[PDB]
Amino acid sequence: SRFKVSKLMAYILRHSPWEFGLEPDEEGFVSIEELVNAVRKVYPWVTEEYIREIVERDEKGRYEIRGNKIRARYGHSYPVILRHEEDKESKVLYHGTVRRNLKGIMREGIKPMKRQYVHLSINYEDAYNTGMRHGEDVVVLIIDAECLRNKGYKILKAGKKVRIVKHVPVDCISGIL
Ligand SMILES: [Cl-]
Ligand SMILES: [Cl-]
Repeated sequence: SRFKVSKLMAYILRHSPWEFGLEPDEEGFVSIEELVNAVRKVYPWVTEEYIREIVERDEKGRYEIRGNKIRARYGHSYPVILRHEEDKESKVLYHGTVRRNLKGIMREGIKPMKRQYVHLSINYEDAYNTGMRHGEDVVVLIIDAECLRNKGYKILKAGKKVRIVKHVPVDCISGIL
């Protein structure tokens, strides 16, 4: 199914490409042809056309293809530089987290998890679902995006609904829930 195959591509492209004989470039890209061969190690009926279709109809925009290269657009557990086009338009963004993080955040702003990017959402609902990954007691931080831009931070369009930024100073957090 597209769900199973996409789950496997997400794992390969974000977390364990070398286990499959793939070597991503600095931007997280691998050969889509080698990705097909890798995926076929698990799902032998997968075609390059199928993976291109998964990318095209992925509801979150998780993936990006350029010529023969394919990457996950965000969520990597290894070093990548992501030169996504800038979100210049959003005025308020959202960050899902858990209540016990508030103390730390109120001290030092939102810092990345070594990832070098903080994940924000354009929608409260998706920020909430994202925060639910780290526990049940979820709070959603309202983020002033103009405040971020004024301080010099560039907000990038990582996915259809995901936005990434280097850091969120306390000053730019305007509300909770
Ligand atoms: Cl393997
Ligand atoms: Cl990321």
